[PDB]
Amino acid sequence: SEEEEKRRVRRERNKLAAAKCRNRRRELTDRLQAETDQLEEEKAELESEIAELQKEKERLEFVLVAH
Amino acid sequence: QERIKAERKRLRNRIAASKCRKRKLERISRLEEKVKTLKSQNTELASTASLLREQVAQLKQKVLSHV
DNA sequence: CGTCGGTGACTCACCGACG
DNA sequence: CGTCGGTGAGTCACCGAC
Ligand SMILES: [Cl-]
Ligand SMILES: [Cl-]
Ligand code: NA
Repeated sequence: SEEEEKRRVRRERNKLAAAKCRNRRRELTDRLQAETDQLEEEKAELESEIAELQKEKERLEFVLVAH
Repeated sequence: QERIKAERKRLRNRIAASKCRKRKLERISRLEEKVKTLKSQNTELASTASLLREQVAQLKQKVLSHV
């Protein structure tokens, strides 16, 4: 048939668009998950940097009041 | 008669597909929200650390101005 | 002002879990 | 052994873009 071919290729083009939709959503989820993991490592390292600095600051303040 | 046992399975799968699609979108929203707050939180921590780095330095200088 | 692709939702195929 | 639910994938109906 000839209408059966217009319907067949339409089903093919749409099958690919569905796969593109699903793949884009998966790549988006991967991207976000990779980003949160990285931002959580940065936050942890900053919280650790801040903790050492607060310690160093208080040691120096007490060294300074000892004349 | 046997068409009812098949309507009931399509319903059960209809419910499972819905629950499945929903969880996917919920995960994306959580991550997008988490990225947003982690970017904000890290900018606040990053400046906290810069300020501490300067306070420690000024303190190291004040210790040497007293031998 | 007519096709195009994108997308929500139903459905089926397939798989591992498991009573 | 056989049914279950989760999930990938094909399909339909519909819509906005252009
Ligand atoms: Cl199911
Ligand atoms: Cl088309
Ligand atoms: Na639904």
